Amino acid sequence: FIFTLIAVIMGLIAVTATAAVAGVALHSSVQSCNFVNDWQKNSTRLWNSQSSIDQKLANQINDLRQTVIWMGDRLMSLEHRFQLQCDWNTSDFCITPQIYNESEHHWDMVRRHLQGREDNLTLDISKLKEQIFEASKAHLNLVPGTEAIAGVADG
Amino acid sequence: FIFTLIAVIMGLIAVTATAAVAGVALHSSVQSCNFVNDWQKNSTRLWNSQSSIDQKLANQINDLRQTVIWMGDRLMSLEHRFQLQCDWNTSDFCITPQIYNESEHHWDMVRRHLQGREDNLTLDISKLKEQIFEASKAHLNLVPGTEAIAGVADG
Amino acid sequence: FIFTLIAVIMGLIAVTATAAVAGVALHSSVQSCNFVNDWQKNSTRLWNSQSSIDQKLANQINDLRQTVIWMGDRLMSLEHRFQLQCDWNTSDFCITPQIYNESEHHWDMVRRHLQGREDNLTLDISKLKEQIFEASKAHLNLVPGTEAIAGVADG
Amino acid sequence: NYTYWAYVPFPPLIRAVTWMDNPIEVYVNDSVWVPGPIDDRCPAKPEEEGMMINISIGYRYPPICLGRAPGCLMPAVQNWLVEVPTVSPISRFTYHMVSGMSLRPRVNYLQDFSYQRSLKFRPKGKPCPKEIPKESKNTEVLVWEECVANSAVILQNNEFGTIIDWAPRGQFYHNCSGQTQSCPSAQVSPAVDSDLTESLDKHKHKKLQSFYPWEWGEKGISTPRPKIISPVSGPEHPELWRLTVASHHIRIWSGNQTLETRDRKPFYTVDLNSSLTVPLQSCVKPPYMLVVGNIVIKPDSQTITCENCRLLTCIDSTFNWQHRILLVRAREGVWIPCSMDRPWEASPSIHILTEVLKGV
Amino acid sequence: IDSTFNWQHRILLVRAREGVWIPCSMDRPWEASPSIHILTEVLKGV
Ligand SMILES: *[C@@H]1O[C@H](CO)[C@@H](O[C@@H]2O[C@H](CO)[C@@H](O[C@@H]3O[C@H](CO[C@H]4O[C@H](CO)[C@@H](O)[C@H](O)[C@@H]4O)[C@@H](O)[C@H](O[C@H]4O[C@H](CO)[C@@H](O)[C@H](O)[C@@H]4O)[C@@H]3O)[C@H](O)[C@H]2NC(C)=O)[C@H](O)[C@H]1NC(C)=O
Ligand SMILES: *[C@@H]1O[C@H](CO[C@@H]2O[C@@H](C)[C@@H](O)[C@@H](O)[C@@H]2O)[C@@H](O[C@@H]2O[C@H](CO)[C@@H](O[C@@H]3O[C@H](CO)[C@@H](O)[C@H](O)[C@@H]3O)[C@H](O)[C@H]2NC(C)=O)[C@H](O)[C@H]1NC(C)=O
Ligand SMILES: *[C@@H]1O[C@H](CO[C@@H]2O[C@@H](C)[C@@H](O)[C@@H](O)[C@@H]2O)[C@@H](O[C@@H]2O[C@H](CO)[C@@H](O[C@@H]3O[C@H](CO)[C@@H](O)[C@H](O)[C@@H]3O)[C@H](O)[C@H]2NC(C)=O)[C@H](O)[C@H]1NC(C)=O
Ligand SMILES: *[C@@H]1O[C@H](CO[C@@H]2O[C@@H](C)[C@@H](O)[C@@H](O)[C@@H]2O)[C@@H](O[C@@H]2O[C@H](CO)[C@@H](O[C@@H]3O[C@H](CO)[C@@H](O)[C@H](O)[C@@H]3O)[C@H](O)[C@H]2NC(C)=O)[C@H](O)[C@H]1NC(C)=O
Ligand SMILES: *[C@@H]1O[C@H](CO)[C@@H](O[C@@H]2O[C@H](CO)[C@@H](O[C@@H]3O[C@H](CO)[C@@H](O)[C@H](O)[C@@H]3O)[C@H](O)[C@H]2NC(C)=O)[C@H](O)[C@H]1NC(C)=O
Ligand SMILES: *[C@@H]1O[C@H](CO)[C@@H](O[C@@H]2O[C@H](CO)[C@@H](O[C@@H]3O[C@H](CO)[C@@H](O)[C@H](O)[C@@H]3O)[C@H](O)[C@H]2NC(C)=O)[C@H](O)[C@H]1NC(C)=O
Ligand SMILES: *[C@@H]1O[C@H](CO)[C@@H](O[C@@H]2O[C@H](CO)[C@@H](O[C@@H]3O[C@H](CO)[C@@H](O)[C@H](O)[C@@H]3O)[C@H](O)[C@H]2NC(C)=O)[C@H](O)[C@H]1NC(C)=O
Ligand SMILES: *[C@@H]1O[C@H](CO)[C@@H](O[C@@H]2O[C@H](CO)[C@@H](O[C@@H]3O[C@H](CO)[C@@H](O)[C@H](O)[C@@H]3O)[C@H](O)[C@H]2NC(C)=O)[C@H](O)[C@H]1NC(C)=O
Ligand SMILES: *[C@@H]1O[C@H](CO)[C@@H](O[C@@H]2O[C@H](CO)[C@@H](O[C@@H]3O[C@H](CO)[C@@H](O)[C@H](O)[C@@H]3O)[C@H](O)[C@H]2NC(C)=O)[C@H](O)[C@H]1NC(C)=O
Ligand SMILES: *[C@@H]1O[C@H](CO)[C@@H](O[C@@H]2O[C@H](CO)[C@@H](O[C@@H]3O[C@H](CO)[C@@H](O)[C@H](O)[C@@H]3O)[C@H](O)[C@H]2NC(C)=O)[C@H](O)[C@H]1NC(C)=O
Ligand SMILES: *[C@@H]1O[C@H](CO)[C@@H](O[C@@H]2O[C@H](CO)[C@@H](O)[C@H](O)[C@H]2NC(C)=O)[C@H](O)[C@H]1NC(C)=O
Ligand SMILES: *[C@@H]1O[C@H](CO)[C@@H](O[C@@H]2O[C@H](CO)[C@@H](O)[C@H](O)[C@H]2NC(C)=O)[C@H](O)[C@H]1NC(C)=O
Ligand SMILES: *[C@@H]1O[C@H](CO)[C@@H](O[C@@H]2O[C@H](CO)[C@@H](O)[C@H](O)[C@H]2NC(C)=O)[C@H](O)[C@H]1NC(C)=O
Ligand SMILES: *[C@@H]1O[C@H](CO)[C@@H](O[C@@H]2O[C@H](CO)[C@@H](O)[C@H](O)[C@H]2NC(C)=O)[C@H](O)[C@H]1NC(C)=O
Ligand SMILES: *[C@@H]1O[C@H](CO)[C@@H](O)[C@H](O)[C@H]1NC(C)=O
Ligand SMILES: *[C@@H]1O[C@H](CO)[C@@H](O)[C@H](O)[C@H]1NC(C)=O
Ligand SMILES: *[C@@H]1O[C@H](CO)[C@@H](O)[C@H](O)[C@H]1NC(C)=O
Ligand SMILES: *[C@@H]1O[C@H](CO)[C@@H](O)[C@H](O)[C@H]1NC(C)=O
Repeated sequence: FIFTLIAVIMGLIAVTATAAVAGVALHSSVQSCNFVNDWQKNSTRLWNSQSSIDQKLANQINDLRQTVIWMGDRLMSLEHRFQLQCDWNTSDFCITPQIYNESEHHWDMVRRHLQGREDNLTLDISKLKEQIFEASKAHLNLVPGTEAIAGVADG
Repeated sequence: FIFTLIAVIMGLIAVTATAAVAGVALHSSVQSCNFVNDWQKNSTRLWNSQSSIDQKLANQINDLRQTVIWMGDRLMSLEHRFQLQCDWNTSDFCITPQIYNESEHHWDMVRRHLQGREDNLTLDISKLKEQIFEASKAHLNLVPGTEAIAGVADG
Repeated sequence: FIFTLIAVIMGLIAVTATAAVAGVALHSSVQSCNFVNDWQKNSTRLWNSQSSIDQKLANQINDLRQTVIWMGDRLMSLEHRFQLQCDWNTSDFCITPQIYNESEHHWDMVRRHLQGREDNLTLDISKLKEQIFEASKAHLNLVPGTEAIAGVADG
Repeated sequence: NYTYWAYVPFPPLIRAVTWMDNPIEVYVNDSVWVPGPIDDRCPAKPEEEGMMINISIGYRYPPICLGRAPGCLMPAVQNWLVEVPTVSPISRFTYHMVSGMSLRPRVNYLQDFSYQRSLKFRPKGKPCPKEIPKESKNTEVLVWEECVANSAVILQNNEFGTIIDWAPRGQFYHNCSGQTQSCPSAQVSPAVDSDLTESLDKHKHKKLQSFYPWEWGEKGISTPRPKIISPVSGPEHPELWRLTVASHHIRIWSGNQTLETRDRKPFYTVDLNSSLTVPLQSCVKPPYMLVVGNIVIKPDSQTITCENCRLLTCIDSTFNWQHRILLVRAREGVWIPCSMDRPWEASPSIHILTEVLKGV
Repeated sequence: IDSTFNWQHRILLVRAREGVWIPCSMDRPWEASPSIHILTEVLKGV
């Protein structure tokens, strides 16, 4: 939960500041998944390249409450990620088979969620996660579509 | 480890009470996998739809022992789930390729395990997990069977 | 993080001592992945067969710092494994598509890493993990090679 | 095109640390004068410090900000005094004082600029001593110990929330109970902000002279532990003072109180002199960072905005208090729609069969 | 619990249970992937 990263291409500061310019367009409208991929690419690399917990700093911690709460969030996030159904061509992040409606989730709610708000005008994550769970079953998505089977079976 | 779930279809009480009727049949004999799927469907949906840890309740915790023990159980379970081999058609829970014997595991032991017992007449989970581990290797199960290969190769 | 394993084929002492003879050859040169598989086989089986946390021993723990540090390392290891690209035929451990160079990583660095060192002559895991992350994308490895596609379309 | 919901576990976003968070770790590089945790190393990426960024984020609970702006806690000098009784007729005490940048209490403008006090939410803990210890030991070593004051000081009381602190604050005063009407009731601070900035090599002298003996109160070598009590109740944050104390040098004083006679009446003089300052460094570690600049907090919309702020990890004496400091952390996973040029697929199995047919 | 509680009843403290193992019956043998299932669909559409 605490790491000293000397030999990495980019630190946390450079990752945050360099991506902020592309984050302006991400807050305004829907981008392509290639745009999203390039925006989170360096952040994902940094959080997959830490070696071990810095023992010199970790053994000095007195109050463990903030660390345990942080670890509970990461454990909960990993449990949910293990259950998600993702497109094969992207591995840095998960693209679910749930179609964006824009009549149920207007962009203002998405923009509020991207800013870290939790008011009643923000996108409701718990409600969204329930819809995605009951639409990403392996018996509805793993088998390719009817047109796809007939598309390649020509020859 | 602590969540406030207001915007969910069902709470923990409704999930537990509604499933108890089907749990009577589950304790008596082997059921089909569709019966098992319908029994755990709402519980799995609930535990995949929490958004974030309630900070108002989390920052008040004084003794962290019970929370850390609970998180250690969750981490151990997630580590074991990552190693399991599961049938492609069911994603809510994992169906292993290990065949139930009933000459080694009588149903009384299974019923005692479902009730939450740990006496010497209960199913031995550590012994069972070793058996499943050394029979679910990717080099023994990933490649379809000889009959399946010959079955589709007719045309 | 604390388990009492009576009903297992091998304990931690037997796993460590029995594998030490094959660990001598592992420290001297590159071995085949089958040799590596047989070396770690019993250790992986033991760490996938624990049933539950021993509550009699867990409720007595006073200082939680060491336990939380151990769980943080386990959680970070699981997060990194979730994004690793592995060969299909080996499931006990992960073989990445990153080719060993031996002009960038001399065997002396690998041997020092296997002994548990962290000096400046040791293999740099953070640097290595960044190379593996940037070369194991799904859009570079999931689709089989050009010769493999042409090597099967003969019939 | 086909737009789908995507989950990004590690976005390059940040969120503000709030008063409802539990305390975080701030590392100082000098363990002689300041308690732990200690880290003497420089930041891992010294060439990344001060990278510019524009920030426009929201919050649910009031963010933790330091500086001179609405919603941020003002810094000011605090003094800690060690009193050693002296068995002599001329000199009654010897003093060892430490001055550093700390959190500023709100001022009672109704009275002679006393501190605004509160008695709500008194915490469990050892009370502050009302009497000077009679057994001095290791005067060269300063011992920091948590202490609960008789009353809390108010650091903020406005539309951004109410922040109170139960750690003691020390000043020089006169008892004035049982005395004639000439006993002054004003509190005196021995060191001011300019004592930490204007000169560092120059010797500093402070002289306090009056007809009444000088008392130090409230006693206790204890650091601020602020907490929000309105509109939400959060935990104490004993690490915020570590950030402000590194923004300036800390000054170390020595001196005494002596008794003489003036106009045939007793006269008490407190002399304090300093020729020593210590520079400090305070840092946070990933996933935590500091945002430094013209930070604006708007509570009506619950928005934090800044143009041309810099991202930092460490605070030292080069810091300029015309800027504010906002504590931030790397954000958790987010959900966002993104569009594709083809429909969602689970596997490339059908894709693979396409090149087999075309290969033939 | 509030003051409407009746002490002719008892209170037992419970928690949601951890994972369990259960025998399960299927109508066809265990499969790892639908790859054979996909190839059958292709040949039946030709
Ligand atoms: C915790 O971290 C803090 C913050 O980094 C450290 O504080 C630094 O402490 C050092 C050493 O005490 C300070 O350096 C001192 O500065 C003075 C001169 O430097 C100025 O002038 C030169 C000349 O151009 C400039 O290059 C420089 O930038 C400064 O403007 C002197 O007091 C000292 O000089 C000593 O060394 C030189 C040799 O280089 C001799 O000629 C002198 O006689 C004398 O011996 C010294 O260089 C530094 O300024 C502090 N940094 C700040 C305030 O930001 C703490 O030391 C550290 N604490 C630990 C590790 O315990
Ligand atoms: C995209 O979303 C729209 C609108 O979604 C609506 O607003 C959201 C914020 C949520 O509250 C949603 O629950 C809510 O529906 C969907 O269109 C909606 O479809 C429903 C279901 O068909 C319509 O309800 C109808 O209502 C009456 C009975 O109450 C009858 O006419 C019907 O039987 C039906 O139930 C609802 O009116 C309709 N809303 C609008 C504005 O048209 C839409 O289905 C969805 N797109 C998808 C799923 O592709
Ligand atoms: C289903 O399980 C039965 C019974 O399992 C037995 O009871 C369990 C509670 C465990 O303790 C098991 O270890 C135990 O075997 C299996 O049948 C058993 O097969 C073994 C191995 O073939 C038989 O052991 C034999 O014993 C002697 C030497 O000791 C020789 O005849 C043989 O060389 C052989 O080792 C055992 O007798 C047999 N038990 C019964 C009651 O038939 C069964 O294999 C299993 N079904 C499977 C795997 O499909
Ligand atoms: C296996 O590794 C070798 C050597 O790797 C070298 O040593 C390691 C410890 C690391 O520090 C590496 O970064 C370092 O390169 C690789 O061979 C090296 O390839 C690079 C890139 O082609 C060569 O750099 C060249 O340098 C100059 C400009 O500086 C120009 O000639 C070229 O433009 C090029 O950049 C480097 O000289 C070369 N080193 C040696 C000893 O040959 C090698 O590529 C790698 N094998 C792979 C990837 O298959
Ligand atoms: C993520 O990190 C990568 C590096 O790992 C960043 O890409 C790098 O961006 C810089 C700045 O644009 C590129 O430099 C460019 O080079 C030439 C001249 O040398 C010219 O095109 C430009 O003037 C610029 O200097 C650099 O090549 C590039 N490196 C790559 C692609 O490997 C990227 O910006 C980071 N992205 C985010 C969102 O943080
Ligand atoms: C899986 O994802 C990969 C990586 O994004 C996709 O490959 C990308 O394919 C697009 C479409 O052809 C390429 O864009 C085009 O490339 C050239 C550049 O000269 C040019 O024709 C166009 O200007 C356009 O940019 C893109 O370069 C390519 N990316 C990489 C890294 O190879 C791939 O198509 C995806 N597979 C699917 C959807 O099945
Ligand atoms: C899991 O939760 C689901 C809902 O998410 C529950 O299914 C629901 O069950 C009720 C009760 O059987 C169904 O109501 C029925 O509707 C009509 C009304 O005319 C009629 O068939 C019955 O009289 C009954 O009222 C409801 O439709 C159904 N919802 C669905 C299928 O979406 C389910 O019972 C829960 N299961 C467990 C094990 O907890
Ligand atoms: C993968 O799992 C799915 C979901 O359980 C399986 O689909 C299910 O297939 C069965 C067998 O055909 C269906 O049951 C039958 O359906 C109709 C209902 O009118 C009728 O012929 C019978 O009374 C019987 O109930 C079931 O409805 C269907 N479920 C869904 C949700 O579509 C699928 O077969 C599995 N794929 C495999 C095993 O390869
Ligand atoms: C990992 O654990 C396995 C057991 O789960 C160990 O394999 C066992 O090794 C012993 C000693 O080589 C084998 O005994 C041998 O059996 C035959 C006669 O039956 C003969 O070759 C020798 O005289 C000897 O008695 C035993 O069969 C074998 N068990 C198996 C294969 O199930 C293995 O050594 C352990 N490896 C490590 C690296 O810890
Ligand atoms: C996936 O991994 C499995 C398990 O390691 C591989 O099966 C192994 O295949 C090799 C090569 O044929 C077998 O070695 C040969 O076996 C017999 C022993 O009498 C003999 O022909 C040779 O002397 C040689 O040793 C090995 O026995 C076999 N292992 C098992 C457990 O069945 C399989 O080839 C791998 N699949 C790939 C790489 O596609
Ligand atoms: C933050 O926003 C400011 C103000 O919009 C940006 O400053 C502008 O930068 C552009 C070039 O990037 C100049 O052409 C403008 O003159 C600047 N000032 C304006 C528009 O008032 C700044 O670039 C942004 N980004 C940072 C600091 O990273
Ligand atoms: C000031 O000195 C007095 C003694 O003259 C200290 O003791 C207080 O005396 C008054 C007057 O008799 C009593 O009402 C108080 O109850 C006494 N206090 C205690 C704790 O015994 C008094 O504490 C001194 N005040 C300060 C602020 O130091
Ligand atoms: C109390 O402190 C004052 C101030 O430090 C002392 O006066 C100093 O005495 C030393 C030693 O002779 C001189 O070098 C300084 O110049 C004096 N300073 C001033 C401002 O006059 C004083 O002696 C101390 N009294 C004691 C210890 O009884
Ligand atoms: C305050 O002044 C006193 C003297 O009045 C200083 O104490 C002397 O310091 C010098 C230089 O280090 C020593 O050589 C002397 O032995 C000290 N004592 C006396 C009696 O002269 C004291 O260091 C000053 N305080 C501070 C904090 O700088
Ligand atoms: C959100 O809550 C506020 C509470 O004042 C209310 O005024 C507002 O209408 C709500 N907005 C919704 C439900 O969209
Ligand atoms: C379980 O242990 C009890 C201990 O009293 C013993 O009587 C009983 O026979 C045991 N049952 C087994 C080993 O199946
Ligand atoms: C490792 O560090 C030591 C420090 O004494 C140095 O002598 C040695 O050359 C270094 N080795 C490297 C960088 O390979
Ligand atoms: C899809 O294309 C339409 C038509 O050009 C465009 O309006 C819409 O924004 C696109 N959807 C995205 C980018 O999510």
